[PDB]
Amino acid sequence: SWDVIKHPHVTEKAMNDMDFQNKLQFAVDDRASKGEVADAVEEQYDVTVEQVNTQNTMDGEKKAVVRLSEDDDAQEVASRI
Amino acid sequence: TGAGTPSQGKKNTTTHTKCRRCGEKSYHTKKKVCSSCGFGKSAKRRDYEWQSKAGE
Amino acid sequence: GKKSKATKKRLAKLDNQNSRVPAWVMLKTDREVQRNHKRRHWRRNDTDE
Amino acid sequence: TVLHVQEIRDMTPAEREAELDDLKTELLNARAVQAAGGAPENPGRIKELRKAIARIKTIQGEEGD
Amino acid sequence: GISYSVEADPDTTAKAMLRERQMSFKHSKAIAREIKGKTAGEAVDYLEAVIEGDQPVPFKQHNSGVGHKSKVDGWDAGRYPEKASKAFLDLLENAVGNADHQGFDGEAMTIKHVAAHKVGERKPRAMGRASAWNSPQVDVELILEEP
RNA sequence: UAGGGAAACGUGAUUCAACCUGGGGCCCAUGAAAAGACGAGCAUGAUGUCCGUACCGAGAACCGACACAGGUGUCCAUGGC
RNA sequence: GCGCUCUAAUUGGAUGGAAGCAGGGGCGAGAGCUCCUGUGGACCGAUUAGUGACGAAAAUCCUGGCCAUAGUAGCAGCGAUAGUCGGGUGAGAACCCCGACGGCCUAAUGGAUAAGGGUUCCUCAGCACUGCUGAUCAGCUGAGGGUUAGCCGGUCCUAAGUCUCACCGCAACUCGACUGAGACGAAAUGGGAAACAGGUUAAUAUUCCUGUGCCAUCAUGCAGUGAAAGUUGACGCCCUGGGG
RNA sequence: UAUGCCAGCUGGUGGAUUGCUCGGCUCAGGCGCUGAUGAAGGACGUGCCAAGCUGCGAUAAGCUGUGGGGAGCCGCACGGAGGCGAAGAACCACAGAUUUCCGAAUGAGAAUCUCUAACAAUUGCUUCGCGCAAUGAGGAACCCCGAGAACU
Ligand SMILES: [Cl-]
Ligand SMILES: [Cl-]
Ligand SMILES: [Cl-]
Ligand SMILES: [Cl-]
Ligand SMILES: [Mg+2]
Ligand SMILES: [Mg+2]
Ligand SMILES: [Mg+2]
Ligand SMILES: [Mg+2]
Ligand SMILES: [Mg+2]
Ligand SMILES: [Mg+2]
Ligand SMILES: [Mg+2]
Ligand SMILES: [Mg+2]
Ligand SMILES: [Mg+2]
Ligand SMILES: [Mg+2]
Ligand SMILES: [Mg+2]
Ligand SMILES: [Mg+2]
Ligand SMILES: [Mg+2]
Ligand SMILES: [Mg+2]
Ligand SMILES: [Mg+2]
Ligand SMILES: [Mg+2]
Ligand SMILES: [Mg+2]
Ligand SMILES: [Mg+2]
Ligand code: NA
Ligand code: NA
Ligand code: NA
Ligand code: NA
Ligand code: NA
Ligand code: NA
Ligand code: NA
Ligand code: NA
Ligand code: NA
Ligand code: NA
Ligand code: NA
Repeated sequence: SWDVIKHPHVTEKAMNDMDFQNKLQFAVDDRASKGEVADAVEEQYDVTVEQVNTQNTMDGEKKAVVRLSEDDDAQEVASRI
Repeated sequence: TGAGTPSQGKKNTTTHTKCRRCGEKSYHTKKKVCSSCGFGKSAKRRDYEWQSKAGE
Repeated sequence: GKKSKATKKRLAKLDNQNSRVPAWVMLKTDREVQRNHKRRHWRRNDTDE
Repeated sequence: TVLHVQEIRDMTPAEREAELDDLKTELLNARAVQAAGGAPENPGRIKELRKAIARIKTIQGEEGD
Repeated sequence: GISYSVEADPDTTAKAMLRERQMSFKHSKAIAREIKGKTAGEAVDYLEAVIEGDQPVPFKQHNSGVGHKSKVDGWDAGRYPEKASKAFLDLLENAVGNADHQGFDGEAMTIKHVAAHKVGERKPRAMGRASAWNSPQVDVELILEEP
């Protein structure tokens, strides 16, 4: 079977969202809905997912911008991995 | 209005596209039929003897 | 023109196939491999579909 | 290498599922690093994490889980 | 590319070459023809005056349509090939450079031999496009000799 | 006591695109259909997934072998004299 | 009768330098044979008997390469005649950037977009290639990054019409008209539930952020048990008034 | 003696020639079906770095078992970093696991995606329930049954 999360989309812009909007960007599998992407994240990382935006990239992959609840901290999460 | 150069400029209509069945850019999206493999017309694949010399 | 998720994928692959032959391959192959016999310019060339 | 077949078979249907999810998570973090211009890598490993997972799965099949 | 067509003696002579230069081959023939027998230094002063337009290079072979220049002696047509000339100055700067690094008096050395050769075909690269027209590709040898 | 502006942070008028609503006239021409909406209240909460989205849109990003004097639809038709 | 390919039998040459090539000597009427020097660096003959995709000056012959043409034509002509002086960067500057001065475009040379293109967008590093000259510039070369929506579109509906299945025809079908059922058929520009203001990036933005607002569905609770008749969607061409 | 003619010499351009052959061409012997248990074909993925080709299929140049083989190895591909192998790897043989989407393509639609359980369609048997089955498509030519020219 296919995994929902491929890996962390790490780029300057992704950093901003992380350091500024408490947002973590991911490269996910294209058949994954927002809700699926939501769950998967709250699990592999143990947090509260507030909202998730998706975009099908010109790379053949789907990018997801995930915003964590005010409790959890994006920077603090991404730091460990 | 010449049929040449000046009439080439109106050609911005899409017809033949990548074929879901044979992978060729011969799927006529307006006809929904591949001119190469016959997808959309027949279950059997398009093929004729005249595609090669008679004794070959 | 409005594209579909499938079309968008194919284009994406095409853009990717359109990259140099990694610098190292040159050495690994004693330079017998240098040219990407599949370079496709956006203006000069035409992608299928 | 740092994992074998017999050793994978001397596990219980619950120990493999356990070992499996372990590697995946390890793999996933390996990839995460690479994605972020990772350097403290040892490429011959991210390669293994894939083969091992294959093995654990091949076995979950043979042993009936 | 070329190889020195003439034979020299290392003890009393310097060498210099230009490779695949994209510049008129016809202009080179002229310049060479023109500066042979001159002194590395005389050549430099000459070529710079040409690039200036105070001195014209006699076009004796490739002269179709070329207007007459009063400064040409014994001949009539000539021009001021500044591109080809700037390139001969490079060949000289080099020939005179090697000269001194060998305890010679470069500027005072004689141009015993200088000749241009059309080499053709630039040859595309890996990650590089192709040659537009058929710009000529020139090679040019130079042999400096002690007075 | 949103926002925006360095500041002032106007008031009246005429003619009036948009938009709104009417009356008249013509046909050997009669000027789509269906989904949907209304008809048929309120409060609190929850859900609202999937695909497109860059850029060119032309005397260099389109068709014409070309950075081609050609060709190529729509809206801005109310900026001043 | 001379020459070419390969087979056989018989018999020879070659790293103490074969074939080929360049120049040169001798023989034959000649097809041609042979030798010398240089190059080359590994194969090459003779005689006899065989074999045949076996001999070129020609076919507006084919393919490739090359010369003269020629440093010649073009890089002027278009109702859009466009630049100039300073300075910046740079190995290099008429044309890359800043300022001033002078111009060009007004339904377009401005702004937003459909189709089409497909990464051409932004950034960094490049200039061998591309750019009608040059280039430090670039749509070029390479590597990175970039497109975020309940309320913009698709999606749903039906149009001319199309396909599918059944039925029937045909020698037969990937063919063929009718009937029946189903589906498909509109992204600027048909119908249509719902979004505005400001802010924000190198690059997105009614998508992100701040503020305010609206729509649908469902759950719960209250009301109502009215509920389907009807209205709407929903309409031509010409003239005109009023509101604004 | 300019401009220049003829031949040579040195260098070049060009790629003939001679030599060489990892490819062809032809003959010969052997062998010979695949597919709803979803084929053949295609799309898209998959490598530390990976563009092409090959392989493979989300277990992705591979996983397992048996036999062979053997000190080496990580395809073409000779780099860099790293790794694997005496727990016998690489490599070969047979057998098995995995095997994305489109594709006869079969729930329905669609230019390889999408929408809310499916042998679609036509049949046979029938517990008359898709319950048990069949068909469809491919293949170098060869084969069998129909349709059937014209140049000449
Ligand atoms: Cl020339
Ligand atoms: Cl009235
Ligand atoms: Cl004779
Ligand atoms: Cl849109
Ligand atoms: Mg989106
Ligand atoms: Mg015609
Ligand atoms: Mg790219
Ligand atoms: Mg003249
Ligand atoms: Mg935009
Ligand atoms: Mg033309
Ligand atoms: Mg132009
Ligand atoms: Mg004999
Ligand atoms: Mg003749
Ligand atoms: Mg010719
Ligand atoms: Mg002339
Ligand atoms: Mg003017
Ligand atoms: Mg740009
Ligand atoms: Mg730059
Ligand atoms: Mg429809
Ligand atoms: Mg509409
Ligand atoms: Mg923009
Ligand atoms: Mg289907
Ligand atoms: Na990725
Ligand atoms: Na194009
Ligand atoms: Na002459
Ligand atoms: Na004179
Ligand atoms: Na004179
Ligand atoms: Na210019
Ligand atoms: Na066989
Ligand atoms: Na079946
Ligand atoms: Na590759
Ligand atoms: Na397999
Ligand atoms: Na049944």
